[PDB]
Amino acid sequence: AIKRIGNHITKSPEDKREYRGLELANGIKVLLISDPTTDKSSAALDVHIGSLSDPPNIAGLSHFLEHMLFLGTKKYPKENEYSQFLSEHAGSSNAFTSGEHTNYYFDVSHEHLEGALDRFAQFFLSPLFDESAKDREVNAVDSEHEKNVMNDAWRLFQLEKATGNPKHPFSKFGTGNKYTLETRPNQEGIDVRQELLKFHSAYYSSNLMAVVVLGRESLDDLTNLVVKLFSEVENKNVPLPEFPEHPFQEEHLKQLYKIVPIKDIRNLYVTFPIPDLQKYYKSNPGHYLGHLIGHEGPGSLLSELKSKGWVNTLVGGQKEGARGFMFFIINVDLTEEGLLHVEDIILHMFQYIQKLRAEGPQEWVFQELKDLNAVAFRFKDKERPRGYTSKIAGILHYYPLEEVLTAEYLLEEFRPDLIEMVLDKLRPENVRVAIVSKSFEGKTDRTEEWYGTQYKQEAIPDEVIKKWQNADLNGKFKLPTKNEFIPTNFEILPLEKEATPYPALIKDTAMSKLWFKQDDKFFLPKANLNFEFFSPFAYVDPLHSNMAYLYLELLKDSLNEYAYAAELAGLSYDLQNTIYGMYLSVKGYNDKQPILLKKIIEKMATFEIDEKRFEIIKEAYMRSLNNFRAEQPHQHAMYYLRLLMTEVAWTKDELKEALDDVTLPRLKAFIPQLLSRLHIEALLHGNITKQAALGIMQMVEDTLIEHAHTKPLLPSQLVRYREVQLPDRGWFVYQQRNEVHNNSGIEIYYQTDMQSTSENMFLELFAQIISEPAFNTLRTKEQLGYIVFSGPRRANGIQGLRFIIQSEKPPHYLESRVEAFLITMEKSIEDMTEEAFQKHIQALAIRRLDKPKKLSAESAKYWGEIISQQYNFDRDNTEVAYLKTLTKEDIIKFYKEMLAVDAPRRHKVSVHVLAREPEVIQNMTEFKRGLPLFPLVKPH
Amino acid sequence: IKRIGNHITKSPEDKREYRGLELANGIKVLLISDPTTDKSSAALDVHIGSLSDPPNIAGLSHFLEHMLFLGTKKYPKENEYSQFLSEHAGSSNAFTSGEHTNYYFDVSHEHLEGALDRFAQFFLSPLFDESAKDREVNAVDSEHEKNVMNDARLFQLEKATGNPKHPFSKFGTGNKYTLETRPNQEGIDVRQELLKFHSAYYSSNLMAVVVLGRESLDDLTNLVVKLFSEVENKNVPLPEFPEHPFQEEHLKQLYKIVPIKDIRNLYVTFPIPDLQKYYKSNPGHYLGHLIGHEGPGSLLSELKSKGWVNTLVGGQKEGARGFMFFIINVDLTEEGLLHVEDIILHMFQYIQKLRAEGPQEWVFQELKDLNAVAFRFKDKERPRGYTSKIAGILHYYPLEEVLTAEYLLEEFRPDLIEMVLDKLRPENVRVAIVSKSFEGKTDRTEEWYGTQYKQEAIPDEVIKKWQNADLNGKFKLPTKNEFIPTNFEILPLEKEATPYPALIKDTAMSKLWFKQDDKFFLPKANLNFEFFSPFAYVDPLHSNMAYLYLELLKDSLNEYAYAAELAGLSYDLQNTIYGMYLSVKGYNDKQPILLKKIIEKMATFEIDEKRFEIIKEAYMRSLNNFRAEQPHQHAMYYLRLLMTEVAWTKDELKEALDDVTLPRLKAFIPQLLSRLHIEALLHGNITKQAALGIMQMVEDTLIEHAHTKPLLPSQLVRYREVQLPDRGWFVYQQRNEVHNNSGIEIYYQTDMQSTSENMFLELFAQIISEPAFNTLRTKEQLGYIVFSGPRRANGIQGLRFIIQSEKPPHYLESRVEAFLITMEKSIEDMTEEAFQKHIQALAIRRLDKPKKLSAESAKYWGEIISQQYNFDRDNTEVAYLKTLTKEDIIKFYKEMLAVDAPRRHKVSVHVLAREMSQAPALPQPEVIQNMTEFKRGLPLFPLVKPH
Amino acid sequence: CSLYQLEN
Repeated sequence: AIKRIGNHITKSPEDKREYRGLELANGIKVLLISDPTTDKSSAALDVHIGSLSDPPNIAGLSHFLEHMLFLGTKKYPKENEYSQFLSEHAGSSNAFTSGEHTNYYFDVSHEHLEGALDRFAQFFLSPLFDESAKDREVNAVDSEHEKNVMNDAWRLFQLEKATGNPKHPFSKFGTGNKYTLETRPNQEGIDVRQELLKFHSAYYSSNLMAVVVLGRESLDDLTNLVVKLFSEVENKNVPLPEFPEHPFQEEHLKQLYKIVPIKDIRNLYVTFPIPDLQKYYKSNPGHYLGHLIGHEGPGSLLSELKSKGWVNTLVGGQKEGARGFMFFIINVDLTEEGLLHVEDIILHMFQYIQKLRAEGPQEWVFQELKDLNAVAFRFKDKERPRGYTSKIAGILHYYPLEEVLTAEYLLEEFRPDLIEMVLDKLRPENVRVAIVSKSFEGKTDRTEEWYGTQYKQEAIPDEVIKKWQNADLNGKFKLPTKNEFIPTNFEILPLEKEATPYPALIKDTAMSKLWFKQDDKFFLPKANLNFEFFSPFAYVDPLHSNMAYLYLELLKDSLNEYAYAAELAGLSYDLQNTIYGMYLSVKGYNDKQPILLKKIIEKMATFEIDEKRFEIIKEAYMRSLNNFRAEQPHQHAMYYLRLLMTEVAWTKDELKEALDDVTLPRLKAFIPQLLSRLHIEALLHGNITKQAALGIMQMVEDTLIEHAHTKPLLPSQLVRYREVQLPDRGWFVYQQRNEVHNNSGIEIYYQTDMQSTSENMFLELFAQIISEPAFNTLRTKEQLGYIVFSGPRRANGIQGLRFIIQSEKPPHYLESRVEAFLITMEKSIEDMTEEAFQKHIQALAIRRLDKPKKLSAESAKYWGEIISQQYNFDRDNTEVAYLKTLTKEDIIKFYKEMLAVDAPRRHKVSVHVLAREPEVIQNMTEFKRGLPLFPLVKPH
Repeated sequence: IKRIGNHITKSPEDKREYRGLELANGIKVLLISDPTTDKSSAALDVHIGSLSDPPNIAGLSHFLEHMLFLGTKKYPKENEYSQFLSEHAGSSNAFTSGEHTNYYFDVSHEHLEGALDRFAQFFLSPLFDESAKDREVNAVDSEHEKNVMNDARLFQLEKATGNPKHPFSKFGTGNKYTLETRPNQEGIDVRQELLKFHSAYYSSNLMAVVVLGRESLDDLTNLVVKLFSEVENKNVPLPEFPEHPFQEEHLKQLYKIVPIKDIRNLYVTFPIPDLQKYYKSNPGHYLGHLIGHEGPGSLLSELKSKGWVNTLVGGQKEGARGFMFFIINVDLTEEGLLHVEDIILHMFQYIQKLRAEGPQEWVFQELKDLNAVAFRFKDKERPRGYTSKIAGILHYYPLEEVLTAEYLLEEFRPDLIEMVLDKLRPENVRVAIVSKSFEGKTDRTEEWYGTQYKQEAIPDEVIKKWQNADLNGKFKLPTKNEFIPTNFEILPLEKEATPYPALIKDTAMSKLWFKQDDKFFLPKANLNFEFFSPFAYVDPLHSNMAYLYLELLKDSLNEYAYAAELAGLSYDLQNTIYGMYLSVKGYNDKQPILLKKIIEKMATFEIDEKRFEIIKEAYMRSLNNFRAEQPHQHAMYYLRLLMTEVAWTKDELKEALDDVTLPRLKAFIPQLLSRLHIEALLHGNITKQAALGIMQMVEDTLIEHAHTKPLLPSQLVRYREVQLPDRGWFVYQQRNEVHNNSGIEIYYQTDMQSTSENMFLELFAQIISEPAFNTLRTKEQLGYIVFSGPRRANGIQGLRFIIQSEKPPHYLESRVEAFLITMEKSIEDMTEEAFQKHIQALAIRRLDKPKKLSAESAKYWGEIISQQYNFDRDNTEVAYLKTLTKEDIIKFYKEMLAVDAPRRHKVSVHVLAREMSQAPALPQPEVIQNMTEFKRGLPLFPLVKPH
Repeated sequence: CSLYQLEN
């Protein structure tokens, strides 16, 4: 029914997207987005029913339903017809499942709203639930549970849900395995379909829908476009499922747990159950406590925990759960010595809370956080079209139509009584402790039911409790000093005579190279800066690479205490490494980036080492290295492929062996050797000037020469690694046996050619014509696995075609069925009409062409082109202009020459990963021994 | 048939039976038999030098040997000597001394008659012509024209400032001006002068002959008595002159010479009377052993310790028959040129300290024992070069000691020691200073070569400072030698023995290749090493500290090991691209001591700061004077830089010497010797357990002192070679700064190392070996430097052309292409028998056993450092070579080397000068204006898989 | 030392 209620919505004036809120007479919250400048339109629907409303006998039903709701409407009973309609018009759908939400969303090429909405609305009218959907999505759910076996997040989450009250619906199982889906029901004879129609009819249709449409038509077109296709939803008046009591009811408080992880990690988990403050959004005391606890600055809690060498990092704050209850968590990392002094750590945490109980509440902190979130609300960015609607429809349930945009970005009043109440909730009577650690072997008997981790009740004795409460005093802990990092200048600078739309080379020397682009389109008070420091000594030996890693790691560990207050002000950065050199990014407001970047350069020039920090980081990276035995075998396959198809490649085994050699005098010798002689390269993009861009780059290289006597490189030693040439005929393979995961990955690589302008579009168009039907036949029809991917590969200036599949199969069987899919696509080309071809090539066209949505997005694409030394800044338009002058015959010729089984140019090579239970490639060095090397693509 | 020897002195290690004789015309003839030889040879020595030229026309003897190779009357063909000698795996060559002229060749298995009669007509009757005299003086002009910038100018400046009425002050080469331009300026004929010169001097008794025959010592004596009997004695007495050219007006004088390359040297010249008559006591070798001797407390080591002198060679320098020199030649440091009077003061300090004690019996006994042991185990000789040597000293000695020259000594008479030791007095000195610091100070200049110098005759201040009061410094006589050998036992052949070196140790630190010597049975065994390090050639700075460290190790170890190099244990330690290098050879007894001391001096190595600061400058002035060097040598270096994965220029390394300091170098040796890998062969007379003991002591010493770890097998890598496009014409020119000639090297690249494709390029490079020399140099007269053959770097083989000339280089590249076309036209016309003759010449040239032990150790090691490990590639390759057709070579030619070829790879380097018969159409060249960019857009070849 | 045909 057509009922409408809305008015003006407060939007920060930077935004130009026109909005409208209303509510349909069948109880549906509706927001309307009209932006006639968006390339791709989108829509999203949120159902406020989660896996908390599951039947008590069958677990994870709503996950399997949101899988089953995809296929089949009465208007379009064909299988892939939605997926094919989004493969034609560039669309992509994806929904999730949570404790209280299921949230469908999708996008579309330009205008296909009527069409996709006709394939999206009647999910709610008529679901089909046929033989094949059922029997295929149960394997898709089982593979989703199979990849979340070793995923520790889900595992610790289930152990937190299940070790409370075993009757409370918080202790229910969200996803559902193959046993609950098709093993227990068919042996008890219960019809799944009829229970699914019960669940769908009673729960979905009732209320609480959150339709929203990112459209580009008008304020009315999309209006009577969505009101037409949402009247078949009929109210049922299902009450809102809420929980009036916490899961932990004094039975499970003051308790410890000892958790055995797969990965060698050690963590400490403090939990406080707290009542609902979601209604108290005016002051938001939970984020105020998260601000004052999790600050990392002078005299901070983590500062002393670092000074005692127990704790790497921490996080705390409000963790909302169900509608009724909420949690308040503090999650801290452990070092080796930290595991010994757990109670000491917790005593210091209590000391800190008591320091907050001593000096009481604060007012100027609330004004400072209010002004900082006020500034962060003023300047935002245009969110990408898909997922913006899902985000606004997810929070549409909890807020009035005026608060749906001023979501958390505004604070009305100050509530010191609430801060006292939640301070009264943070006491040691209330604490719940859990500890994760590998050293808990043979000691934890009580096993979790679904995943299979092991734990212990092991109540904390009373002497440890009583020592916490009455003995409370203060040491070196003090409240945070004013950051003085708040931005004060927001002026926009007008574009000068240099009116280029692409970054121009404003400075070239033998020392540096500087590219520059003022912001035309976004007009924001922001700037982004990217820096590469090239030097030969980075990737020479496994030992030098370890030394560079540890160098940047301890540099970050040094700078974090200074940097965190500026990062809270809206200026983020990252230091990481390359195989070639060092990578520096500075993004944020333009007001203080020169002072931050200045001290970063002055800091990493003149650099010192602390002893126990170096030991902790060393042990930590040795652990991070030998962890890599325990990850997903598709990543193992991609890792061995990126080993074989580059020039030089150091394995993680060599990196594990070389780490022992690193010491302190040796690293302190390595640092000035690296920094002695190097090359710079920089992208400057934002609201800036040319003269100030020159001055910042000058400042940087002048500080580098002033400190460590930086000298430029010779222009013959700037060498980039090449790629091996596969033989014209012959397929290569070898094997690697995984230890942990009982899954076999496989990646099936095909070398075409260097990137010429023709070969990019040959490969992109053939990749897209095999993209959606590979998803159709392999995962859907053949039910190989869940991680099945196909498409291009962009590396070392060489094109490629790949098939990444992880499943539990014999790998050669899977290779054989990939070749069967290639034959299927070869004949599926020639039976293609003109219409499929033309809609498909238009899909490719609109897929590639799109304007940016943030300076970081466009800056990331320009940097991604400058790091490859290609520089073709407008390749999009030229390559697209070439792209429409292609014929079906041209694609067939390309397939026969390089991808056909009988091909005079088939350059194919795969990597097999086995589970714990052509020619071979014995030594990778011998394989690379007799293979030629490709040239490097010439700049512009 | 005048005189026959019964048996003469030969070393008991040899097996070659000998015979000496003398002919009817008074020719000294020596006969050598060898049952197991493979290349026979002969030689001749007319006792006429370039010191018998007429005064008007200069350099007739050299022009005469240079004109004699072309043309006789019994063979009117221009090249029949050279053509027949090159059809049979031979090569001919000749030169003129100041006193005599050597003519010598070598030839194949049994072709003695067909090449000896060609070498005989040489003197029986020669015929010249207009053509040859017209196009030969251009090659003699190139001969002088390569030496107008050659600092070896100092020789003629020693010849010049003497007695200008003396026959010693004569010019040997001719520069197209004294040879051609002066005699037709005044109408003097040349051919009559040549026939008068030859018929007066050369045809007489004077020449002596030797022939290295296979058959017998009676099969060939009646052969050489009927074959050189025509040359008739003209009764010419030997030219000699008792008057030494240095008259007292030009004694006690100190010149100042300006060089072209930046060097600093000090020559101290003494005249002495003739001591060639005393070849039994040899006083000059005694004083050479006692003056020019490095080691503890000797003349060199003190001047080292005061920072004045790098090195100094003493000894006695020969001259003409009547007179003889005595030289102490020194090089100088930066501040060595300030203290020259103090240097020569120390030289007379050491002279008088050796005059206070005079003769020594035990030094003579030591030297005589050392020469007797060095004579008794004389290694095998190559039959070409050897007969020229033993024909070159045959004029002086009787028949019994023809061989035992400067090896055996009969008596120690101290009276001649005192005679030669009195003639060394500072009234007999002639100092000569070479320095580039004399740019504006020289008055006089040379006409012949064009060098500038002075006359600073030394006033008597410094004479009566030299001989006034000479007690001693801290000098002493050298002590007892401990590296003299005593164990001369040939270890018995092992029951398990291999014809080719076998891998015996294979660890992640080292590997070995071992063979007990089976053929030679000499108590001496060479051994060599190849250490690898990825930090040795990373950047110019790390490629530059390596030479400085390595050099200072050799500097600080010469003081120790000069007695080993004097006793018969020689080492060599230099750097390479990949890592450093070591090779220790000599007698079998004292290898361990020496190698051990080299290792413990290598790892536990300190730096003397002033020595480092001297060697740094002595290398900085050795990099930047590469610009004063040949144009065509620049061209070969330029090709290597553009044809390798990575290489650094000579302008980079001299730029990165402005950063090397003492602490930087001092921390570099623990970085280089931290992780490394060893590869080695051991060869000669050693057991297998002692081989494993040698590598055990080596890697255990590096373990103990350097904390050496093994390298990962993925960072044992080599460099690759750039792949030229299927159709290519690459070229880039550079300009030689100081030489007035131009030069060029052009490169035709075929392919990788195969066993069926090396015989294509080798046979095509043997089919053009003689024609390329004849057309380019003998006929078109394109210069003196003509070479064309296979070039093999990084495995990938290519055929190249090296030629440097006065002409502009693109003229040369066009006439090379014309030679290619004319060559294939001559290939398609040739008959079967000549093609099988070329195949047999290559099957004899390549299937040839090595005589010396180092000549097969350099056959094994040179392929073990290339990672192919194919030891039997001398048999199977030539067993494939026998089955080839003319059509197969034409196939090789068409798609690879031709101008219309589809698979054609060609890159060119032009080095041009200071101020710069139907050639085919040539594709427009692509210019390389940047070396790094050219290498980037091109692929790299795969490496050769081992055998 | 005046050789003919040079060397190498």
